[PDB]
Amino acid sequence: GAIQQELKAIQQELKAIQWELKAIQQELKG
Amino acid sequence: GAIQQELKAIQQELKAIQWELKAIQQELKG
Amino acid sequence: GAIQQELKAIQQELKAIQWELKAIQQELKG
Amino acid sequence: GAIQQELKAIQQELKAIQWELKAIQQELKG
Repeated sequence: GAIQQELKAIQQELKAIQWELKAIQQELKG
Repeated sequence: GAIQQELKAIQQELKAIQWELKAIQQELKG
Repeated sequence: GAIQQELKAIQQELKAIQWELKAIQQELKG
Repeated sequence: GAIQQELKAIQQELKAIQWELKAIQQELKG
């Protein structure tokens, strides 16, 4: 059952990474 | 179930990140 | 084994992401 | 146990990705 929470933590970290990549692209593209 | 739902979400986030990386590389090259 | 195999697939994608980030770094550094 | 070992490895790769992003962000600042 605890696997769900470990996996969710991975997904949350990846979501934050995606926003950092969007910030980089906005600096280049904006 | 809950585990499979998180694995799906992780895989979706990975695809989104890879899309952003491709877009950044395109912007930097061109 | 099913969950382990999905985690190995995730690890493979994370490796690809790292190589793309290293390419972006070299684009900017050089 | 094997699943937990794969999760540990994923965390190692996520930390590496975070540091690659830090290097890119710093390049963009100068």
